[PDB]
Amino acid sequence: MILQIHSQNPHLLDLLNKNPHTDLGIYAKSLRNGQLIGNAVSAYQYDVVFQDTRYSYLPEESNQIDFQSYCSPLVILHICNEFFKELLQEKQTYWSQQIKWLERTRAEVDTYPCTIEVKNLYANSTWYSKGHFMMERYFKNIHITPIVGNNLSLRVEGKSVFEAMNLLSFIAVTTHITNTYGEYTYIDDHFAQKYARILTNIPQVPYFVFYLFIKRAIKSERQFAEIKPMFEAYFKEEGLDIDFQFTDTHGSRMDFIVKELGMEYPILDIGCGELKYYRRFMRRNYNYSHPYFATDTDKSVGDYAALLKERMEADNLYFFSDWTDYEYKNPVNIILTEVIEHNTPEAAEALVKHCLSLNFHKMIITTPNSLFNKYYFHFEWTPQEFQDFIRHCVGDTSLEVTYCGIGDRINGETPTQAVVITRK
Amino acid sequence: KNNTHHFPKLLILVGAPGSGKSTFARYFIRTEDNWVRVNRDDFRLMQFGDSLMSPFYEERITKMVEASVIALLKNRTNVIIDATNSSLRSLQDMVHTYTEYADISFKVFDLPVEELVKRCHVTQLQYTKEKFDFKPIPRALKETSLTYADQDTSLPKAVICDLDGTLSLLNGRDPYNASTADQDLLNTPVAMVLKMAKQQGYKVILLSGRENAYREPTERFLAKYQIDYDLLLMRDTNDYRKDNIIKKELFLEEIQGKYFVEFLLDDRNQVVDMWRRELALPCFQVNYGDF
Amino acid sequence: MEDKTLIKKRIDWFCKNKINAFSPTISPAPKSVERNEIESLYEGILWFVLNGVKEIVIEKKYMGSYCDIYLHRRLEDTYLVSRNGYKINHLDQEQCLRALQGLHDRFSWDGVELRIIQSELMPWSILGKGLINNEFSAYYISHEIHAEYLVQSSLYEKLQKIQQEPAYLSFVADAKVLSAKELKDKYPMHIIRQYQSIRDFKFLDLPHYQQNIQLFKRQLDIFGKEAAPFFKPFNILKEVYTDGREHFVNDNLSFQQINDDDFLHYQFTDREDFEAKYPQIRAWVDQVNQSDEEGVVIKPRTAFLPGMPPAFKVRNNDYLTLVYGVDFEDRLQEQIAKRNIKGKLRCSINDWAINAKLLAIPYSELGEENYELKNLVLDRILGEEIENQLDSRL
Ligand SMILES: Nc1ncnc2c1ncn2[C@@H]1O[C@H](COP(=O)(O)OP(=O)(O)OP(=O)(O)O)[C@@H](O)[C@H]1O
Ligand SMILES: Nc1ncnc2c1ncn2[C@@H]1O[C@H](COP(=O)(O)OP(=O)(O)OP(=O)(O)O)[C@@H](O)[C@H]1O
Ligand SMILES: Nc1ncnc2c1ncn2[C@@H]1O[C@H](CSCC[C@H](N)C(=O)O)[C@@H](O)[C@H]1O
Ligand SMILES: [Mg+2]
Ligand SMILES: [Mg+2]
Ligand SMILES: [Mg+2]
Repeated sequence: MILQIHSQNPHLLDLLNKNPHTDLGIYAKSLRNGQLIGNAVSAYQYDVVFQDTRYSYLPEESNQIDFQSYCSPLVILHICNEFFKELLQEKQTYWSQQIKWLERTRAEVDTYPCTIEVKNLYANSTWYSKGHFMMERYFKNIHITPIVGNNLSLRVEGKSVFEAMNLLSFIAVTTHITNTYGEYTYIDDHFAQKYARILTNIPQVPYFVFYLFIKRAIKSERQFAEIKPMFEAYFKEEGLDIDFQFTDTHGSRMDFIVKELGMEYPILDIGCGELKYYRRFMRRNYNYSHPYFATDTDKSVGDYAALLKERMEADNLYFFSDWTDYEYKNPVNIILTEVIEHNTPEAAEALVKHCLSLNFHKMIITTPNSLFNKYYFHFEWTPQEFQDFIRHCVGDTSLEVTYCGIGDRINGETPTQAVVITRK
Repeated sequence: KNNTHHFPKLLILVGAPGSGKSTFARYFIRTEDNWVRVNRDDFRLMQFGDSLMSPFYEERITKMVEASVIALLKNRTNVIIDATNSSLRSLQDMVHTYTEYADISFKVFDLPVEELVKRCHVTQLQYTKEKFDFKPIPRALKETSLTYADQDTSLPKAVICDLDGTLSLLNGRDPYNASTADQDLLNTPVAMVLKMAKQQGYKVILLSGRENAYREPTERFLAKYQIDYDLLLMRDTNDYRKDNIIKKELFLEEIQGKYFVEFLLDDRNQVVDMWRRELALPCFQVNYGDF
Repeated sequence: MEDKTLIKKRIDWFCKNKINAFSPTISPAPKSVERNEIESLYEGILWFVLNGVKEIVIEKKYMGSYCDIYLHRRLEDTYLVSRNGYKINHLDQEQCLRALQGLHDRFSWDGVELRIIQSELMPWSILGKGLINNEFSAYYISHEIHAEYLVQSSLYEKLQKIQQEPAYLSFVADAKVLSAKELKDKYPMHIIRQYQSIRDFKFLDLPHYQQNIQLFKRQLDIFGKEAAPFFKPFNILKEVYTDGREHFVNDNLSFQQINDDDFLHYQFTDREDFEAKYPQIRAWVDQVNQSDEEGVVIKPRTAFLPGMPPAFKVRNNDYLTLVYGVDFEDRLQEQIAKRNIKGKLRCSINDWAINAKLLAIPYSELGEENYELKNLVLDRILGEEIENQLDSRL
């Protein structure tokens, strides 16, 4: 790893917490196998090198031809929180702070444009499908030069040293969590809340990046809860009320459907590649005593039903294609978690009206939120559209209807919608 | 109907030696999911030998093959079976023995005799006379056609009860020493049948596999729990022949043609079979037998 | 792999496609610490001679992709099978057929239906570009850049100065020579850190480190260039006659027949006149080495001997610079200790022995209802599954 930092600022070397007089302007420290050497080649230019013996960044195990030590976004990640840590402090705490030999605060010395360059970075992902780097879309200061294969070189521009350095670390942490090292792709459990703040120390990171970092980097429900407020507070400052949740929309969904419906009434699964089924005998845990009905137009699903009945565990599973093969005349809980928009449009009203005739106790329906699509990178309803749909088929009857959204919430808008129709 | 309902499968490989059925099966059980192979030849290899044996051994090998297949089929395990058999008397029998337990299927392995003896034997063609048509045969039951025996309905209504282990549980007692039999405990549900039995015109006949020598300790047990009975039929003293033999004699000599048996209550299988299978009479089985 | 349902897929595909051989892993030749050669030409021949194999062939070793050529008489309907079990069909059917008439023209197809011949499909980048790009070129570049920087910059100069100053040395004396886990702690690691981080820096013989990078670059530039498709055929497996009958060739000397007017090699080293003959064979493999080749392959003359492996590969040290790092040349004693070809060899053997068993099924009978085929494939497949877990530099 090789990292040059420029500015025309006279007090650069000051800001980086380094003394140009001390041992020729070198600052050394062991990294892993190891040795990281910071270098004042002058003011106006600092040069971090990372040497290595062997296997500092890619397991000795891999019988591979290893060169991560020379370009892994992680070496950068370390070099930040090990040479330039105070630089990555915080908006308030940094700008308003003394200097070793004061000439006012940081807000006075660090006002000169800073350029920082990486000789060799490695980005093996969708976020660098060749030509360009995906964060270039969202940060105009990032400058890529391809070298070969998945390797590139970085040049980071900033109005301040703080601005520049906090982008490099944003690059490093986003690039790393979206990157496969191949079989050795791994993230420790202490990773989040060692870097989780980098996403909050640069000022226009999109919501999708936060989601990504939550789902790929925060290993423990316990630790998600400790970062959750830092994230949310950041988005408040940026002008968005965002809830955030560890579990992932799906399944965060499946969770909701389970806890709501409960095990006391036989299920009628409407759109099913079978996953809702399994979930309903999570071992004995839910001592599910009833049979279990499923339907689907898909020939493919029709057949898979039977592949479980020739036979693996499909003991109380009854699957039907024609709707007059369903004869069960007792109370049922009933499920529609995609289905209504996956397609079959406005026959969607036909389908659900059919259900409301069927002796049920509780229904749940689910569709994408649409107002959510802004937040990422076969029709689709807004809640007004959806709420209108429920209305004009459940209408004029004595059914109790209750709404709620599932998944991360941004200004009241989740990415998934749900109704719970309860017959009195 | 309308409903889905599945039973395990029995796949009968039918064919000559060298025709490649054991090869298919090795591939099959290794790639399919829930299957167990049963080979007759592998069996007679526990008994050490080349693949024909004493009519004693081969009858015993049959007893084992059948037990195991049923054992597994009952367990919902699919069974492939390596029929060296190949005949018709075998096949049709094979089918009889099995279909009721599972859905039978067939896979033939035909192969030119010029090619067949090139799997190196004994130059001998087999009964391959494409008979029967090897169409798959779903599970069949045969028996809800219950048909008793034509007993003279003039003779007086009567029921029949076993003592040992049916109206009179042992509670530890030695099976063959029914001297201590006045300590025995009452299987009340049976006792309750015999009660309501004699409330209608029914003669209640006790028929027991006890040495007649133990008659006294028995009548004690009976009057102790207030059992209202007409006859008490007992095994001859020093007899010792099997239960069903001595009970059947007892039945034909006494009960038969003098009474009209409305049903019987008994415990052990050996006897239940006789009643049902030989004498063609309704017999209810009170507990589990298999002594 | 092991999912019954999808191995079942793969096999079915192998049957429908009419494939008649698989392929073997090929082991390195056994090492000689004596000769300080990690894969030893000597040892691999000796290995063969002491197992009774006394007629052997030595071919050049082509840096390409393994390709079983199913040459039909109607050239247009030939096909290609990969290293493992799969048909190769993503090349320009013309460009290929064209590169195959060279071979086709060396035969006479009177009553001959088909000739399964194994070859190396060349060059490497036809199937290996991007493995070339993403891995090799990447690894090269990384070191080149790093090397360049250590040459141009003031880093090495400033480190050798501090490594003279009086403050330093004092540290390296009264800590190497004096032993305590608190020989006081000269300011909060402050200098314990810094002075220990220096000296524990790995200097590099910068012209050597460059010359070694250049070796790697050289090697990459021999084998890694693109890419007019062609073939090096090296053994005929079986021929099949319209006649109905087939011919299991089983002669690794079929080489000079099927293309490769390239120098084969052939000794009847019988009763250790090998040892007298070894030095010639060595001199010859050195030409092949001093030429621009990966190296050589040692095979028994009879392609399939029972219990015998199919070949030993013997790659030259320069080329192995592509497999192990730039410093493979230096770390030889290390990397040789590390090497263990038993088990690679074990698989090499079974693979080849299955393969003969596969070839044994007549072409006319490859199909989905041939369960001797199917077991053999599943057998080979389980073998794949095992042999893949090995050093992977073999
Ligand atoms: N399609 C085929 N092509 C070539 N050889 C085959 C083929 N199928 C089976 N064989 C070989 O034929 C020989 C006999 O096959 P197999 O063991 O299946 O006989 P079998 O029908 O089980 O006879 P048995 O009644 O003794 O079990 C085996 O060695 C097997 O490898
Ligand atoms: N003359 C030859 N005879 C046999 N194989 C050759 C020859 N020349 C080149 N080869 C190729 O060499 C391969 C083995 O050498 P190499 O080490 O380059 O391959 P590999 O990718 O490691 O395969 P494996 O791991 O199966 O040995 C064979 O699979 C074959 O493709
Ligand atoms: N009108 C209809 N009646 C029955 N099934 C329908 C239907 N319209 C669509 N479907 C089926 O419903 C399925 C929904 S896919 C939904 C899978 C699951 N609920 C999830 O969480 O992702 C589709 O496979 C589709 O074939
Ligand atoms: Mg890698
Ligand atoms: Mg009894
Ligand atoms: Mg090769």
